Amino acid sequence: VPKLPCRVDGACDATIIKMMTDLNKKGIKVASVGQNYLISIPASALFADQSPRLNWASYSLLNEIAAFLKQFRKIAITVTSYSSKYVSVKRERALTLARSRVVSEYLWSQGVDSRIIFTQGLGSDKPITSYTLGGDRSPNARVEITFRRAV
Amino acid sequence: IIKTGDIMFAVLDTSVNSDEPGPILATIVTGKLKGSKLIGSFNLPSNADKMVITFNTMSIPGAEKTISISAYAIDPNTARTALASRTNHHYLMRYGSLFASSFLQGFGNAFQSANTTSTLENAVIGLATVGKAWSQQAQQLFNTPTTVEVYSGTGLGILFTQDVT
Amino acid sequence: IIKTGDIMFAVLDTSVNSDEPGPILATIVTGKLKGSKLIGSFNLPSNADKMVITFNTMSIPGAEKTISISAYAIDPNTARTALASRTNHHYLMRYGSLFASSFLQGFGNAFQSANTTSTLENAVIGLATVGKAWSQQAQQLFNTPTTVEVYSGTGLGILFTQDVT
Amino acid sequence: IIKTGDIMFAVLDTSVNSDEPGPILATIVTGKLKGSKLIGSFNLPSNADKMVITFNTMSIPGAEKTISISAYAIDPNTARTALASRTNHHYLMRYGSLFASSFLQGFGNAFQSANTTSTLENAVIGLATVGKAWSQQAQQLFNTPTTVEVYSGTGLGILFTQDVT
Amino acid sequence: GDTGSLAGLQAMADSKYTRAQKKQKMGKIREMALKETALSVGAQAGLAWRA
Amino acid sequence: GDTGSLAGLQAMADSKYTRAQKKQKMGKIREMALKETALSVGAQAGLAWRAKIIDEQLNKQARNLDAIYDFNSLVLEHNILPPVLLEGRNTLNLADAQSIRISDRTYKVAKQAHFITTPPTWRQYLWMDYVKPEAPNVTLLPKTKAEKEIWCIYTERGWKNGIDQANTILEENIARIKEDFGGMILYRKLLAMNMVSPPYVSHTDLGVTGDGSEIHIDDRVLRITALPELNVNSAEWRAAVAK
Amino acid sequence: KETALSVGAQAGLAWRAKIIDEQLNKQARNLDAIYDFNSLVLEHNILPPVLLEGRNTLNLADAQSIRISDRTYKVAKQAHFITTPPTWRQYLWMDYVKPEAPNVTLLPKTKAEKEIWCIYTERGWKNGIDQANTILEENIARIKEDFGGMILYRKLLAMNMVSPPYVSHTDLGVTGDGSEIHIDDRVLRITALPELNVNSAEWRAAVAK
Amino acid sequence: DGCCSKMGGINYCDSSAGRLVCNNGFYSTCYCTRHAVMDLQFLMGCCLWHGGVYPQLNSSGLVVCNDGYVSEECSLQK
Repeated sequence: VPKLPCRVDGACDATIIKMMTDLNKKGIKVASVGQNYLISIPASALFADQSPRLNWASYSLLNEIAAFLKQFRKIAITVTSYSSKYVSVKRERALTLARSRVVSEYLWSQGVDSRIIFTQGLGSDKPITSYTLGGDRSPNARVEITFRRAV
Repeated sequence: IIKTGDIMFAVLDTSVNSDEPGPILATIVTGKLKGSKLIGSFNLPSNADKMVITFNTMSIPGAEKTISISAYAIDPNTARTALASRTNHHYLMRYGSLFASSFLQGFGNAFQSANTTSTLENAVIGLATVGKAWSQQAQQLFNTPTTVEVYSGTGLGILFTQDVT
Repeated sequence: IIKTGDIMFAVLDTSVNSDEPGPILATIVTGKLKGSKLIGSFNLPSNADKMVITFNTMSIPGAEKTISISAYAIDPNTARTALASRTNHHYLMRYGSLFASSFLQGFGNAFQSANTTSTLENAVIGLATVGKAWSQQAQQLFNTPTTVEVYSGTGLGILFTQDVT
Repeated sequence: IIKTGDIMFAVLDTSVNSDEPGPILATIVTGKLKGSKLIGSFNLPSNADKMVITFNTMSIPGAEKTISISAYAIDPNTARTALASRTNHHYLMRYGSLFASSFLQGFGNAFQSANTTSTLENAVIGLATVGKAWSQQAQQLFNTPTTVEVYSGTGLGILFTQDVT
Repeated sequence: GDTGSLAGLQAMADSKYTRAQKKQKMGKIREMALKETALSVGAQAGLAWRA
Repeated sequence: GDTGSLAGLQAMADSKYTRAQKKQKMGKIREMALKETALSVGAQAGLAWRAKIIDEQLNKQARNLDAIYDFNSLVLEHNILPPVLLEGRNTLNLADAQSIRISDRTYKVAKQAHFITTPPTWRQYLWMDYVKPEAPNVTLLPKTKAEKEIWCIYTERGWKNGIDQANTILEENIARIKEDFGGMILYRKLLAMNMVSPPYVSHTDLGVTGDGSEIHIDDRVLRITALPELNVNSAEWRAAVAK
Repeated sequence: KETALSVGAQAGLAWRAKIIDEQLNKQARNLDAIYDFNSLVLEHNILPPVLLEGRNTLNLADAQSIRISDRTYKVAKQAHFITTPPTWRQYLWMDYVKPEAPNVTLLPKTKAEKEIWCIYTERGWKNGIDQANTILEENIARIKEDFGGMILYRKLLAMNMVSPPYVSHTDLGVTGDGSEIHIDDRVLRITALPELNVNSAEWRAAVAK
Repeated sequence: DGCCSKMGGINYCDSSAGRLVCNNGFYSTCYCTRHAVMDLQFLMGCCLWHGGVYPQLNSSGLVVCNDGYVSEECSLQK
């Protein structure tokens, strides 16, 4: 015991499950199927009205995301951005690209213990709900972060 | 080949007192040597605080052989060389004999002396006159030691002294 | 290669009293030598303030070798030669026996003397006459040493005397 | 190369009473010779005003060589030869035993003598008769000297006697 | 005892097993030859009767 | 202590800690031997118990064992045990300075093909040996609760070590049988590939024979001569394809 | 007395060694990102040799003995084969042990003894720290020297003043008997040990902008 | 203490993964054996990155690694 670590450093399964429950009841979607994990966040609670900029209060949420991401031993990370149809295709794709870039940059700045990070956006080309009444409040406008836990 | 200073077990069947030398035999019942037997004799220490056995003549079956390994015995469940016997054999005997002889002497002399200041005289007679010879004989015999005697059904453990081929 | 007079540690298992010489065996527990056994005997000092063991026959198993390193035991955590035993075993017995024999002598003679200045005379009889033989036998036996006994579950520290290879 | 009769310091780790000579060891901690040990014995003086240690067999590592430069010990930081220990071990015991035995003799004899001019008679009995044997045994054992004993946790100073290399 | 070895050793840490074997070694060394003697006599008698 | 070792030595300057050391000096001298006994007994007991358990578990799966290592389904037409082949890929050796030797593939014959009487079985290989030991002999016994506890924990350590040792032995055996089976199947594949020469067996026959007291009706002798071996000639080697 | 000095020195040395080791481990990526060796490693997995340069050489031997030159170049170690490129741990990561055996030989009883014990502890601690720093400096100097030699060899070969090693490979088909075979034998040998040319006619210079 | 705390509870260990499995089908953070993927960045011992401590006994404080280099740091020096 005083010669080898009994567990991954700073890892607590009780903490993991508790924060998972807290995030899910907060409203950010979290799914763990098999050895692959996916997390979804609505656009409005993170960005401005179709604007590549960050609301200040969202930094606490980003900190919580980083705290959750610290625990797992991860190799590759993927972040994708999606939005609604506003002006064109190019404009929306550029907006998603910028959002992915900024979120990836901040995550890498934070202590993410991964080796590879991929970032991309796809505008409004992959709708997930027929109900598109609202604008940025629509669920389809979102950001996804996915990976597979290894060993 | 027997390791220098190892321990085996055997069984003692022939009982005898620690009074006269005699052949005492045990039979090895464990280890490599099976069916082998061992003849030896005993000794007497200065006091009755223990009793140990010297075993020298080992006879092993199979071939016509007779080895002369010398070893001693240690009491199982004791881890001591003492032998299961009794040591209070002849204490009270000589104690009472000597004390009674002295008491006779005293009674005779004192009740003869206290006459100035028939059966009483006869008691004086017996006690006084039979005190002396009995007392000196008791003093002569007082040096008899207390003996010990081995039992006829007690096992034994044996540590070895010199090796064999 | 053993240093000139170095310190090792062993464990002793078989016990005996300081009364009768015999083979005693122990085993080294640590250091370079492992599994080594050691046979020897004891010695008796004039003063019972210490007790040590003569250990000479060192046999290390594996290879058929028997070096002649003679060593002793030093009491653990005392760095001294005092042994785990008692020293007041046979003072009170002889003191009381001698004093009581003397008291009997005195009682008989004094209560005979005080007659000028039946059962009382009988008390005179018994004490006066049985005090004397008891007193002389007590003087005879007064020199019995207060023996000590080693214990059967104590380890030991060993200081070596000669070098080996 | 060492001067003829120079100074050195050593650390003493083991103790013993001045009762039984035996092997003893110390460690030189400073000077050119580092990690070296020194084994020897002690002496018994007629007077208890000092106590010294004989240290000759020097075991120095580096090479398995054993020089035998003989040396003694002095009181650390005192530049004196006496031993830091106790010397009043067995004065009072023998004094009291002797005086008590004498008092018993005197009490019995004098209280018997003054009878002309039963419990008191019994006291006379006991004192007069048990005083003598106690007195003679106490005179026999009165010649016991008071011992000295070093301690196992004090450093020592060593003066050289012969040169070595 | 020796089956659930961990529990058996935890128990044998105490000296109750020592005091138990103290008396049992007496019989274990005492009764040995009786077995062989009984075996021999039974073998002889049974062989003769069966024959 | 040695963490703020300056402060540790400053605290140790006071002699009450030396007084505390005066009593615990005993354990370093006397108690340091009980651990070996505890380790030994724990190792023995754990090894034996694990061996029994693994033997029972292995027996639980009898059918699959032969079902997979059916050697009898690999014997040749004259009751011949096929030989064993070993293959290495991307061989490289650095002999010394200015000396490199490389090759792509290499092959070695490990066990030459010989005759057989009955096909081998896994029980020869993977049957762990079990004998129950029932002789717990202890010389020194703990007398204080502390040394009792350390005896218990060291016993647990020995238990763990015995379990690990048994697992290691099983791993070695299973590796060995894997090696043998892989060699045989590789030999079959290579012989199909036409890189080795199939073994050759001849025979001789004698009719009725013997004296007027001992007779045999027919006496036939079978001897193999061409031990299988690689064919260094390469042009005739045949490759394969899939879909 | 001197025991306090010894124990303070040992403890301080060990403590400083642990501190410096953890500090070194704190920065990993920068370290090897700096001291890459594969980039220098040539095409045949051969470690380039080591070159040392000195300038303005003047030597006096005795009364009337003066020798003077501009530059001198020395070949330190010849190029040799290598499977995996080296690293920096073996050059900088110093060993470490935990001294856990302070023996109670000389223990302070007098208050002045305790005071001098404290001061000797302090000075031994400082001395051990200094020794550890010297050890680190030595390691850094050695590794820097080796790397600089590598760089100098690269620059000289670029300037075309040394002969790049010439390597011969002999290729053979299948080998061995019908029991042991190697499909495609190949032997790699290096013969032309790199060395500096002695004729300046071939020397070509460069000029920045 | 509790590897599967706030979960279903400890079931057993997958040795091949070298990891424990809770009742809920999630790998716990704990470990089973040395034959598992740890992360090692610091370690003890001396004569590292060398031939290791030479088994021979040097009476002096010097200790030499089997490659021939001498490490005063592992050695003791006056």
